[PDB]
Amino acid sequence: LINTSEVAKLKLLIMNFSFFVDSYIDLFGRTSKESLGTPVPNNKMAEYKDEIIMILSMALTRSSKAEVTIRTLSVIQFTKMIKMKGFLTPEEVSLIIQYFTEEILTDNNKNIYYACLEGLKTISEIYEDLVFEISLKKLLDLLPDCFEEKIRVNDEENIHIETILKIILDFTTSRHILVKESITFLATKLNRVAKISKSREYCFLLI
Amino acid sequence: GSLVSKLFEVFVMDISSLKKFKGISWNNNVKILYKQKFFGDIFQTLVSNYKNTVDMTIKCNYLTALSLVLKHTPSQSVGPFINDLFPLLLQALDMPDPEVRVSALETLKDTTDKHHTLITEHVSTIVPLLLSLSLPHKYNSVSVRLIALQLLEMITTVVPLNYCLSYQDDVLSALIPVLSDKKRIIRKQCVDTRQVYYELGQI
Repeated sequence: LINTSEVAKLKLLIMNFSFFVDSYIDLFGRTSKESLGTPVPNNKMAEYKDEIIMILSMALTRSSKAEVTIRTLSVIQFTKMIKMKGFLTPEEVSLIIQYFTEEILTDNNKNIYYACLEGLKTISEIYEDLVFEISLKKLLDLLPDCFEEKIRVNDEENIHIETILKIILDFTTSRHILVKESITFLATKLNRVAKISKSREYCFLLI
Repeated sequence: GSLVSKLFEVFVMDISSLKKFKGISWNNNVKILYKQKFFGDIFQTLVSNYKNTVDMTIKCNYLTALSLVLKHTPSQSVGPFINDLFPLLLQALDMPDPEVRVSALETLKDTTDKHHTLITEHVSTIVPLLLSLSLPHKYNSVSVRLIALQLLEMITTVVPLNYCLSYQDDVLSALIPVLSDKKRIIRKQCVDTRQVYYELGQI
């Protein structure tokens, strides 16, 4: 467990951590929606929690876009570490949600794309308000006033106008707060793109 | 380069007027090996360029060019190129032309029939893409959805039960406009796909 961005060293570190998360789980427990913040009394992984968080963060983000196995294992270990009962603060899962959303809008690589989708969906089923606040609201904000625009995620990488709709279709399938607020906001945007804009396919896709 | 990529299908097509037809022998300088040869000359460079490219335009060009080349060449006749083709193969599953759609669906069929490590490592990525293919869309024809059903069946057969159990409910849920669409072979085969997915998950 030493900081490393090399594909081999970081990959072996992550696949090792994949067994220590399982040992920690078997020894202590897993998340419940009531135990989202409750930590276990004592362990040595808490002393190493900052190091594993940092190595996972640099394994997914602040990393090259060509990493398919590295980023897939990164989001997988992020999700598995989230799966522990209240051992990561809402700040940590917020950072993880932001990482997933940024790396899923930036890269089209369906490996990292669908792995980030899986991570975001698991966060949604284990953290309603967190995902709805960071990922869902941002994604609803990327879409503009007028239809048929380039959804500029950043200076260069952009997604389609229907990419937001597809992402909305992906999760919120079982998240009450997410799905209700999403229905409300999609109705709001339907009204807006019909009133201040003149579009048909966007209204059709939204409805 | 975008126009060249979209026009690049021309190099590999049937002629129906200049081949070594029965009877005629003075038809042309016919060579049947043009397809495969052209693929072997194009694919490799294309894929290297795609993995060495960043943006919307040039990567879309590489995908469209390699897809428009692979669509006319038989997928089972181009085997060594499949391994490096798998990334662009997975890429070519979302674009307007149902021609590239049927071609890439056929190519994943052949790949998952031959390759299994790629399929096992990429199932968590391919499955929702095939789901979006099976969804009704301005680009998903009824035939396209039928082919997505066929690939879903083939990948569920090839992938072991471990991952297939994790991808039963999504296929069962996101197929309701396919067993109720305008055509009925689409409907019958979606009913069969739903039933086979249900029986594979329940066992």
